[PDB]
Amino acid sequence: GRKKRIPYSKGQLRELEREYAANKFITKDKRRKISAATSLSERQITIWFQNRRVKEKKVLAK
Amino acid sequence: IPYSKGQLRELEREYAANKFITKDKRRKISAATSLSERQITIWFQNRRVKEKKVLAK
DNA sequence: GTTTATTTTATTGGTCC
DNA sequence: GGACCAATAAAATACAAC
Repeated sequence: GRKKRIPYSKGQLRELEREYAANKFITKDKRRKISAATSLSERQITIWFQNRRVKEKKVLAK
Repeated sequence: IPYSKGQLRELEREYAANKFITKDKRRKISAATSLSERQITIWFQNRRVKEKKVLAK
């Protein structure tokens, strides 16, 4: 377990949202572009989209 | 909105029983006090944070 | 100004090709 | 092996009551 969670930067988050608008699913090539461009882990990025996906589903509340 | 004192005592009763809670328990517990498993789940989640804030009671 | 409920990282364990 | 899902926790926030 452990792995104390760390709040991402607004800059990074913005770029994250930016691309998620383009595609809800991410290509193994964009991920490498996105990571380097935001200094994160591909695994982290995949986790973001992995999690971002569930957010949208929750908007079903609307 | 505030949870009942009796309900409260019920919670801490089980919380001393176990910091984390089995789904089997959440049942009895939610029904036992008519709550929401989300709610019961949420209390325990926030409950643990209290314990990390023990400052000589 | 102090004391329930939502949102955000993150791992775990199931699937499906 | 890689992608996806959901269940679940903890840290961080938020917002109401009091």
